[PDB]
Amino acid sequence: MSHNMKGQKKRLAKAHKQNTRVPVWVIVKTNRKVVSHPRRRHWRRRSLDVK
Amino acid sequence: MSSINYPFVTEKAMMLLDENKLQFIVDTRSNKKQILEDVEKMYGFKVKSVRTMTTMKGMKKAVLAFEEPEAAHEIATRIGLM
Amino acid sequence: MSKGTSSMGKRQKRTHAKCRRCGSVSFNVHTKQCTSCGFGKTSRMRTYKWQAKCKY
Amino acid sequence: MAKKFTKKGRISRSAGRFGPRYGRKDRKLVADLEERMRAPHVCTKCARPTVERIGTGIWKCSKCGHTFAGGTYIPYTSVGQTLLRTMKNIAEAK
Amino acid sequence: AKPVKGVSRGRARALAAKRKYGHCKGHGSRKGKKGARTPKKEQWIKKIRALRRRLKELRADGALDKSVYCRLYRKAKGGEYRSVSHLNSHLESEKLLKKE
Amino acid sequence: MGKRLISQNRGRGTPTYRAPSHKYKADLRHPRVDENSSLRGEVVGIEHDPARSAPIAKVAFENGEELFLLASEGIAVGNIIECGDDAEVKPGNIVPIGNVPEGFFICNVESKPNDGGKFVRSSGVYATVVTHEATRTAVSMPSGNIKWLNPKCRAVVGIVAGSGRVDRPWLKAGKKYHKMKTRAAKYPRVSAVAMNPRDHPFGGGAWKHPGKPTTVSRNAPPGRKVGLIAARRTGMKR
RNA sequence: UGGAGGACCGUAAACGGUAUUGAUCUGCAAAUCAUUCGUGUGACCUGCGUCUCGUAGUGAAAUGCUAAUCUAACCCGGCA
RNA sequence: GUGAGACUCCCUGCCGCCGAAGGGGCCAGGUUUCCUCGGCAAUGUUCGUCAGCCGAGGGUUAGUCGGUCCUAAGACGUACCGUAAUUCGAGUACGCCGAAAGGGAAACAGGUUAAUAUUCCUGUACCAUUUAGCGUUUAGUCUGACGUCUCAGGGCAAGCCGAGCGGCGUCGUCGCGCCGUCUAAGCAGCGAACCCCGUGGAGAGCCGUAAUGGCGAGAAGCGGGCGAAUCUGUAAUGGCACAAGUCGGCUUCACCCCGGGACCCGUGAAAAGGACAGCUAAAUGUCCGUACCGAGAACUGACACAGGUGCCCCUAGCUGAAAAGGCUAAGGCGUGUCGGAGUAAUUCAGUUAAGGGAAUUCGGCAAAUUAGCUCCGUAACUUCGGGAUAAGGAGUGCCUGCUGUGUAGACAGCAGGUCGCAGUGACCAGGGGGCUCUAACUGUCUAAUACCAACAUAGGAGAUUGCAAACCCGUAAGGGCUAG
Ligand SMILES: [Mg+2]
Ligand SMILES: [Mg+2]
Ligand SMILES: [Mg+2]
Ligand SMILES: [Mg+2]
Ligand SMILES: [Mg+2]
Ligand SMILES: [Mg+2]
Ligand SMILES: [Mg+2]
Ligand SMILES: [Mg+2]
Ligand SMILES: [Mg+2]
Ligand SMILES: [Mg+2]
Ligand SMILES: [Mg+2]
Ligand SMILES: [Zn+2]
Ligand SMILES: [Zn+2]
Repeated sequence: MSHNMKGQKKRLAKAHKQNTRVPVWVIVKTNRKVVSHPRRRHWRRRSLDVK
Repeated sequence: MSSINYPFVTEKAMMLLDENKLQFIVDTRSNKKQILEDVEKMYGFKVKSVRTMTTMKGMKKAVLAFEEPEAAHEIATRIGLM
Repeated sequence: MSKGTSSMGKRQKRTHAKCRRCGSVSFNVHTKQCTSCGFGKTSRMRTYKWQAKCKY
Repeated sequence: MAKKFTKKGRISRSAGRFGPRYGRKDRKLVADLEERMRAPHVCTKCARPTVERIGTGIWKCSKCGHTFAGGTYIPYTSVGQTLLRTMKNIAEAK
Repeated sequence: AKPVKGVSRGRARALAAKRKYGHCKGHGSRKGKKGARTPKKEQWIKKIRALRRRLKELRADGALDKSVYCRLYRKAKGGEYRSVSHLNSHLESEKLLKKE
Repeated sequence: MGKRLISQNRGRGTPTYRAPSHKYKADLRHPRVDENSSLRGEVVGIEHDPARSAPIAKVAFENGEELFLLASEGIAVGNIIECGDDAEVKPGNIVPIGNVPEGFFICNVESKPNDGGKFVRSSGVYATVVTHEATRTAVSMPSGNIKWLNPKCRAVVGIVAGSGRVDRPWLKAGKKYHKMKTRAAKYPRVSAVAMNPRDHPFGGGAWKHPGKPTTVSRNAPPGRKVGLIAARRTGMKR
């Protein structure tokens, strides 16, 4: 239970919602030419550069 | 720069409509006093306390406990939550 | 006890925090200066001629 | 009235807490210092053997509470005695 | 919720009753140093408290005046007596009570 | 650049060589008194000063200025301390040395008038007033030098309290370690012959020896003036 | 009776790292594991905080340590 | 059972691992890993329908817990001054920061969800500030607020025993074994030591403690005041299958209160806050954290890493000195995430080995021996402290019946009987001694080939310096040593 201030938790919130796949309709609209982005990650890897 | 975004509706948020409470998504920059005053200005119902929390989605959820009975149901009917 | 993987589990703390002025994790927590932009040391931004090469 | 001062055991004195360490000379010096310091000292005020050490150079009469600064281990040093008796002679003679 | 299968203690209680009687406690079962099984300062504490209480009761009921009570108190301090019974036997041998 | 000596590290002022100034009770000095002025005070308690390992007296004066004082030997609680030229020559009193009779013992002597006391402050040391002259006065210091001081230089009569502190042998490296915790000094100290040649002038070699004379000149630069600095002579008294 | 000690024995508490020159040596591990060992009321061990640094710091002194780097670190630049 | 597909996922039973850590609580850190649903192309040392994975959705509620406030070591800012100059530099003056383990105003019990709970709900409370009514300062003190070692007295969680009561287990014979028999803060009351006050009159000495001690500079004794933990009463209706729900005793740490003593060439923090003039009413009490892991899979070491961070703080029954080791609860698990098979050599780690007993080898390297406790007894040498557990020996189980000390727990001891190859029956647990070299000793050391005789040490000696000093840092301002 690391004790974050408000800005640290806000940054972790943005990092959490960045870590989601591309929507299906974006892949359908782009002719499958946009299938990923660099912000995919897993929590048990390289730690966040957030705090 | 309104403090209120919209009422928050989940299975747990609708669990408090019988308790006279109503949970809202508000501006994260706001405080309890601003949420209380803006809700009382927006609907006229008197608020007894504010139970605020900030979620991991980047938002703030506020639970307003009203004083008059059935104010939560009246506000839900006026908004169409129910 | 070793200097390799044995003592690298003591890395449970920080020496650089995310600086305000540039959003880079370079703000030293002991000298109160960002080592990338120099916030907390100067009003101007630190930039040196050795950060790139001689232009000739 | 005192410890069993055994047939061999009155050499170490209080410095038997150091065991066989630190050599006979330093043990002898510390034992003599402890014997000199722990002895009763007549208070100057109440004249009763009640002065005892409280710190490094601080002494206190247990009866009358007369706390004074003296030597680190002995209450009254001979140089202070010399100064007091010199001033006593100077006051008496004039 | 299934029952807790706690550690039974009937054999332990039987062994405890036998130990209370004085058995199952010989030198083949004593494994700790004499001084850990019973500390010496506690033995002195209980012995001297019993002796001082007996002397206090004797001085209270008038059977032991102050002149001999003071000496007996210092004797109990010095370890002349082994127990309350030893103190009583020495009292009845040298006749330190005010028999009348 | 062979590595700087321990003296150069100390002069730079690093935390290893800095005094733990927060541990000490108070700076010792005589109370500030205007010229042709005096103040009385009484001892409210004998405390322990970690800076000197000797007692210091907490003195409450007549203007209510609670001031820590260096404790002469024999000073007690409830004693009256007096200051000024009109103060009687008595143990524990602060007076000019020009009024002290020759042959008396003084301590916490001032180098200049209204100085606060510089010389004669260790536990048990004292000075002797030797001679009186119109512009001067001679005091025999604990070293042995006949220092010449102003007649108005104040001093407290008596020898400094805590005499005999060095009589006890240390007897153990832990005891000296615990004394050196509250000191500024570095403990323990490595001998220079055991150092490598980069660290000390005397270090290095296949066997422990200086290789050069240990008596160094007075005109040596910093980082070279080690060993026997500018010695008049060496060795035990033949 | 008393409860002193850089006291003693002692743990897979903690710290250290003797010997097996065992295991392993494209390993669990860029030095760890097993058994065997040293200290374990103090010059003790340790959390967190803070300070001392490159010809400088720190070092109970091995040229040891100063981020897997030390008889002068690392990053960039002089440098093609 | 589910599933198209099962050693591998789910339930039941059986058999097991940890059980002073592999369980419980949380710091730093992680950052959604938490919870529900649906999948198995990749991740998982196999497969997998499972999952810390993939996809979707949901989850963190505070006046009372923390931060916040205070100051510590020590930073940072402005001004002055210095510097060719600064974003650079010591000091001074004024500020401001600096602890989620220091100080600190106050909340507890039960319920509720899939995941939140001293936060939400029920009950019963308490603290602060401001406003108003009723009057006052005692205002300078006390507390906050202090090290190490040792110990007395009191209380209490946990633990244990006996009677009754209610369920479960066992039931070849017996009548035992296990679980439960509950009750918070708040409010009201008593108050042990210490201290103080009024009397008192103690020496061919008396009163005390575990111990030190106390006393005409006034002891014992008698009164009074100040004064703890806990306990009692209420909270009394909450939960318990609304099943009992009532009682006695022992012990009590490592937890709390209180007091004594010893040690220091160690003297063991400061400030905010709090008490002494408050009582009643009303309103207000913003902001941040709160999920989950906290580690043989959620941190760090490239990893689901045998390391490290954390063994940081707690941990029940028996044996036993014990938190050692062994066996079991609770709790967590069969994931220190490949299985079948029983057929060679060889290999890692173990068990046993006749007769000999170091003949092996550089060398008793490795392995073996001994081992707990009580009692007898214990040499050279020595700094008189030791060597010392020296060495060398005896006893030890179980059952029957007792004794002594203690208030008691418990401890110590005795008589007789009896079994075995063996009674510290397992676990646990020194082999011993002699003569030299070297260093006095405890300590420190090449993290990752050197734990040494090297380094340090106390002890001894020498040198500089009287303080605007000696020695040293800086270009300077000015500094370390030096609150000397
Ligand atoms: Mg909140
Ligand atoms: Mg250029
Ligand atoms: Mg040189
Ligand atoms: Mg040991
Ligand atoms: Mg390195
Ligand atoms: Mg280059
Ligand atoms: Mg087990
Ligand atoms: Mg697979
Ligand atoms: Mg602060
Ligand atoms: Mg040695
Ligand atoms: Mg040496
Ligand atoms: Zn920056
Ligand atoms: Zn006196």
